[PDB]
Amino acid sequence: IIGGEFTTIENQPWFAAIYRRHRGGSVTYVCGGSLISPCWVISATHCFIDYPKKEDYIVYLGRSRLNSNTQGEMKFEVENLILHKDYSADTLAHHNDIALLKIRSKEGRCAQPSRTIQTIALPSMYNDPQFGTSCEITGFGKEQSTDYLYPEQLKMTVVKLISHRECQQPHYYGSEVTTKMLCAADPQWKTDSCQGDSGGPLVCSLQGRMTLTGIVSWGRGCALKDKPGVYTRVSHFLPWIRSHT
Amino acid sequence: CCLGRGCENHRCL
Ligand SMILES: [Cl-]
Ligand SMILES: [Cl-]
Ligand SMILES: [Cl-]
Ligand code: NA
Ligand code: NA
Repeated sequence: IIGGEFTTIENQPWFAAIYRRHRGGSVTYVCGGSLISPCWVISATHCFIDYPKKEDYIVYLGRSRLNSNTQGEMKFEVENLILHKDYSADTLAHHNDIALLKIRSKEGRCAQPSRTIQTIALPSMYNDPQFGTSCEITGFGKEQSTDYLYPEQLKMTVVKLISHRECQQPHYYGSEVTTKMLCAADPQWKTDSCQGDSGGPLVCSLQGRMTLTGIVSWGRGCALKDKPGVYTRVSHFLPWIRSHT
Repeated sequence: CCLGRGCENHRCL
C-alpha cells in the first residue's frame, strides 16, 4: 500500500497472509487473501498460476506482522488450491483473477474465530456500491514503487470506486477493463495498492454490512495519475465461489 | 511476461 496508514489485524480480521516455501527451505510472502468461511480463503489466481502446487504454500490468519509472529495467530497448510479455469491475460489486465484456498492446520482443523480472526461477508449478486463510494484496501505490499522491501507491519488505505466509463477511457485503461472488474483510486492519486497487495480485500460498507466487494488484481505502476487499481468484481463470481466451496 | 503490480510469485516476468 502506497500512502495510507499502518494497522493491526484487529482492524481487518478476515485478512489472510499467504507465503510460499521454496527449495532452499526459505519462506517468502506471496499475496493477501480474505477468510470467507472457516475453511476457505479467497485470493487472486495470478498469485499462484506459475506455481500451482498446494504443498508449497502456508497461510496465516490473525497475523499483523510480515516476518514475526503475532500473538493469537493461526497457521495452515493448503488442503486445496483452486484456480479459476478461465484465467487469462497474465501479461497485465488479468481476467477471472480469483482463487480459493481450503485451509487445514497440522491438527486437521479450520479457522477458529477470535478477536483477530473473523470472516467477511460476500456481496449479493450484482450488488456493488455506486461509483464515488469510499472503500478500504489492506495488505503487506510495497509502500513505494521503488522499494525493495515489503513493510513489516500491515497497512490499510481508503480508495474511491471509479465508474467503468471513467476507467475505460483510453487515457485510463481502455478496453482492458471489463464488467467483471472494478477500478478504485485516490482523487489525488497519492494512495493505492502496490506489488504484494494482490489477493487482498477491497471492503466497502453496503447497507451497514462490511462486504468483500473486490480482490486486489492489477494496475499499471502504483499511485500514478490515470492508472487506478483494478479489482476482481466479487459480485460477478458468486456461482463460481458457491460451486467450488 | 507479467507487467504492472499484479505479478507476484511469477517465474519471469
Ligand atoms: Cl472471460
Ligand atoms: Cl470500476
Ligand atoms: Cl508498471
Ligand atoms: Na494484533
Ligand atoms: Na467452511
